Amino acid sequence: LENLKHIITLGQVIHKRCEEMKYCKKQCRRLGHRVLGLIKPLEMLQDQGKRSVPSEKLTTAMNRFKAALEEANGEIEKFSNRSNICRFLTASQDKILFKDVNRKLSDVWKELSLLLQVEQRMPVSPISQGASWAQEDQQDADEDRRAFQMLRRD
Repeated sequence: LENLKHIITLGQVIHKRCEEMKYCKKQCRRLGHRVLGLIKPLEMLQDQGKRSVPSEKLTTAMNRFKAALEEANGEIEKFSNRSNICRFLTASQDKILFKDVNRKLSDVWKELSLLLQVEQRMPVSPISQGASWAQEDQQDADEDRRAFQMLRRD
């Protein structure tokens, strides 16, 4: 739970920072809104889930989680500077802003949720949050870089 408060809170920041992102908001907004969805179920477990023993594995997941977040938050933060975005799109740093995160951040929930199902016995679904972040991230990536180029920042 020690990490949960860091993940949930960060889930709000990653969401607040992305919500206020001056660039690539399309994907950014998703990262946070999607991230929030990952912290959402926890809110029912960690907050009102009646107890929650953070085993060595559980904490390790939430650890990877809280850390994985810093990636999204860091990616959204490092991208906050338009100078970085404009130079990342045309240059294509990684083809997608927080793709590596949706990729790492995702696996975390897979290990965090699957662990919780054991430690807390809480029923979970295949990332109900919608692990399609990557599919939309790239769709918005190739579209973003190609959008801001000459198309109005929709």
